[PDB]
Amino acid sequence: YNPEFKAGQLLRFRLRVNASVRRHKRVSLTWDASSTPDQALADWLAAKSPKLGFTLQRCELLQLGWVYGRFRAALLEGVLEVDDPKLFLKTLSSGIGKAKSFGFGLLSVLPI
RNA sequence: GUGAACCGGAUUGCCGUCAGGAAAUUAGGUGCGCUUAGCAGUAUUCCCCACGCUGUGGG
Repeated sequence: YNPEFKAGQLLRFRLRVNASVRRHKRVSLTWDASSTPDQALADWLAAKSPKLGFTLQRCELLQLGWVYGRFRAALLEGVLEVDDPKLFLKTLSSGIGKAKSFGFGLLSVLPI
């Protein structure tokens, strides 16, 4: 597999995220009663997307659940736009979160 | 080293010719497995390390 992508190229991506935050232990992401889980997850992913190297355009939640062995798993799909071709390759094949040993960090990018 | 010491029951042999267990039998009559439940709209994720007073890294 040799992924080559140019700057400013639209792609179709599927990614299962690990909503993990640290407080005063590691706890799952929690939203407010006036907001939907999809909005909170989209905002949380867009917060880290600058450092990752891609720009979110649209994203909807598909499967919000847990993975035992206890971890929190959320499956988000949509349309993303690559910012630069340098940081995107580093982000790929490395992970976008924690618990990478249980198959939580993985991207599948498709040309559109 | 004792009424003891020295000391072989040994050689020779086919149980062989013959035989239908056979004619006759239904195991049949009786039965609800039935009352019950989001793999998901959350308020601590089991343990370890570094960096701050939440963001990265491993299982």
